[PDB]
Amino acid sequence: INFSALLRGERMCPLTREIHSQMLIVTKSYSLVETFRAFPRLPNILEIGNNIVSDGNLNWGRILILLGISQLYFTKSESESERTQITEQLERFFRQDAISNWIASNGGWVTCASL
Amino acid sequence: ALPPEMVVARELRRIGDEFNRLYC
Repeated sequence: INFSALLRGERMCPLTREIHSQMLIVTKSYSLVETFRAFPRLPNILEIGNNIVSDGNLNWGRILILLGISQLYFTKSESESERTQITEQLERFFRQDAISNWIASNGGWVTCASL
Repeated sequence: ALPPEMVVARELRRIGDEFNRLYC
């Protein structure tokens, strides 16, 4: 996935476009919006991702929710540096072997998109 | 006091699992 394409909704391939469509739905979650509104200062997305899996579990609902909060911060971002930081931290989270190996073993991004 | 990343993550795990159960 090109996370810059995803968060900008720009020059998306079909898979990224479908994940983008799912993201959008997710960004309407009341609990997600409330969580976002409670922390307007942009946090470290890589750390958030690693904290989510700190119980030893991962699933596609968690992944979609992490992308969703990332999109919310990206939409409200106040500088290009903030957008670069979001994109790079998402890229770094999903490029960790522990996460990339889970995705590859659980249907790949195509399985996320086929939901 | 607590890192925001820890507070946010706790909530997102809970929401993510509920989304996983209902829709995934």
